[PDB]
Amino acid sequence: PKLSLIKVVNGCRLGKIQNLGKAGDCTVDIPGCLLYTRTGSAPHLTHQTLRNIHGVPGIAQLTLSSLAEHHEVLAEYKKGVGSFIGMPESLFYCSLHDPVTPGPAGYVTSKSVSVWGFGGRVEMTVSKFMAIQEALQPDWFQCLSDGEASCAETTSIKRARKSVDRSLLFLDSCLRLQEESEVLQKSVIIGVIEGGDVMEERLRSARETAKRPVGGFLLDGFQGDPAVTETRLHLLSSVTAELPEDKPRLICGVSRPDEVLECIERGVDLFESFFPYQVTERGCALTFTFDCQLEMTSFEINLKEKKYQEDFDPLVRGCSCYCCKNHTRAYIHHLLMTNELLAGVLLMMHNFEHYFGFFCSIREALKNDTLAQLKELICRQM
Amino acid sequence: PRIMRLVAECSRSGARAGELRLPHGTVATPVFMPVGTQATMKGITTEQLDSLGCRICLGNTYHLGLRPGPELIRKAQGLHGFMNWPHNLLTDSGGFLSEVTEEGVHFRSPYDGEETLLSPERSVEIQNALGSDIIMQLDHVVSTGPLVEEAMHRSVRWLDRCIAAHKHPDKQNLFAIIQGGLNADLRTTCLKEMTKRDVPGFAIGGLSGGESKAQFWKMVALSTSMLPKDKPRYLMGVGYATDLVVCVALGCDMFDCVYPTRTARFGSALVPTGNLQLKKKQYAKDFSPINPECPCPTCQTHSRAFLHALLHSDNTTALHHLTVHNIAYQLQLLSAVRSSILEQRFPDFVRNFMRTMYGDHSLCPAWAVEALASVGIML
Ligand SMILES: [Zn+2]
Ligand SMILES: [Zn+2]
Repeated sequence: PKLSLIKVVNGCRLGKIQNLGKAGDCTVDIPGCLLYTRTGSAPHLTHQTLRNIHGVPGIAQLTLSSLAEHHEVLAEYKKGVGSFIGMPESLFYCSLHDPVTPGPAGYVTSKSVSVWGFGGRVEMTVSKFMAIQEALQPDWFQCLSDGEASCAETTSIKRARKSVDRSLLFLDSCLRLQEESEVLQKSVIIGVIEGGDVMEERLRSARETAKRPVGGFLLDGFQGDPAVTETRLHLLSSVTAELPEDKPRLICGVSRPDEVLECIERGVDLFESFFPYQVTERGCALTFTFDCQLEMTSFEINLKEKKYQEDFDPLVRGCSCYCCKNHTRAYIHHLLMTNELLAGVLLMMHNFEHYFGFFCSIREALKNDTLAQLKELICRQM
Repeated sequence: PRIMRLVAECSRSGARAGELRLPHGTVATPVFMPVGTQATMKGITTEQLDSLGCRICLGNTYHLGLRPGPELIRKAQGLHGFMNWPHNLLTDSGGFLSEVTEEGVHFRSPYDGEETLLSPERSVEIQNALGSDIIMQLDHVVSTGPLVEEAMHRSVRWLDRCIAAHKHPDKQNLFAIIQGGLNADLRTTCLKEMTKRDVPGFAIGGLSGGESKAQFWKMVALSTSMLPKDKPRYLMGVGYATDLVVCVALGCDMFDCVYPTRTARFGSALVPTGNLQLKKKQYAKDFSPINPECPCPTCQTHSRAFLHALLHSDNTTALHHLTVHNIAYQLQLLSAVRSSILEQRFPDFVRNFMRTMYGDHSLCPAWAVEALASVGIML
């Protein structure tokens, strides 16, 4: 992964990651987001509706928690997961857990980690994990790691120290297995920075993982309800200060626009796009503006509300997505009252398109050195 | 002012290749008409349904009467503008607890409350607000004795009242619905009375009630033998592939059924050999498409094995893929039927369809062998 930075304005890395994919003819702009999927499909959207969206990222996120139970099927398929799900043209980064439905904690030992899918729990040793990545053949994949020291409950220093040692032991095991397979060497391993909420362990995880020949870094354990806390925001800064500038920085569980801008300032490049999915699932549409040249959040409207029963305007005036060019709020409101699946389809198209256009404004603002105005415009809308 | 042009006929049976001239475009016949109300509920956009070649679909008058109501549909520039459907639409009368009097159909309110009277006049007014290209008369549908004949004559009187209330025949086409149930004498009477009315089209009602298949196709053939040759024949509630092929041979032109949308939710995908139950274990490693001959987006992109994976997950897209394909199967079948009529090879087409569906002709359904033989198609 040859990463090239255009500039670093106020700690924000503007650049592009070149020569990606099997043919090495793909690029990814940073900062950016990945296409969110579930069982290898964008939620509510087939490959046909997915083409109706402008600005779809070139790299899509897969989750082992949705694909691990299909290990035997993909092994017999042999041709890789991207071809199996009918998206051979896209890049794929396979993460360990789904950010919205991760499953319960307490199944991490120094011998195995468990993920959770529709069929149930899948227990993966390092052998089993690399055997599954061999069938998936993703472009990138998160290395098996221990991220359960970062939890809401009172966590211990010994537990934070364990997550660093356990993830490193996992990392070194996966690297030894990777070099023993022709297929697996085509994929890129992503180191995972752990350490819980203990500063010494966070910094030790960042330095020790950077010593490995990983192609990038996943910043794990910084999720926050309702958003990333000030304590973990400072932890994130200290970690990224220990990482090379020439490798991408990914983060999981951070998708809301306010905390995205907060983490870009800390030097984080790539984000998951599960926030527009969450907005869709509650029957809402993102309406927050990001133009800098002129359970539900304030960035959205709830179309189950009776005030849209006669509202014949689009979700967002001037939006170029399929829903806003062809349908009205009243139609979306009607589909939600009659529990029709077209509501989830039309809402997801807009919420993805609006979200992807938000990431265009971030890269545009970094070109013009105006992320301050953009951050204040996003935050003034809470 | 005929709305149907006959393009080709089978020189051996009653099959008709035709074309409907409707305000939102022309429709090739024979045509299966999906229920668009269930399609959108299935998660299929207008662009997808259009890309499948569908040029006419149904809307449910009673459902739209409950939500969002005809007042909002009017404000939304009719049903076309509401769902943004550019092609043709057909709506039912809205009649089918419900008591029936000469005034109309009576709807009770749950847990007491004011009733709602749906007269023939109000059915036309409601359907006029929806703006569909074809509208259906209000009829008196019964579930056997004096009530069958009583309801048939009321359906005739209600037909005259719908014709009088329908003041814009240039913008909406009103269809009569043949009643009589399975009684040949009553159905023949209703055919005699209703064909005297100047309606652009005719529909065959009361033939999806659980009757025997022998009485089914015989009531179809009795209807098509007395319906005008220069107007379309609409058989309601018929969607199974065999029934379509057989009833085209009996002279029907239009069909509707919730069947393709329904089984898509059950994991089943329609194929020339019947259906594939893609939720079952046997398709977990089947890396072929549903049908390599199907042009739909699902069959051009995805395998049975991947759809099997989606069916064993929380992904709603599993239903979208199958709903797309099943509708495409219905359209592909009826267009292949139409090509065989244009190319004067309809009986050979029927023999090949039956052979692929059932195998040896002795395994074909007995009712279908009799119905096809009645119009000169042997197996
Ligand atoms: Zn939009
Ligand atoms: Zn298909």
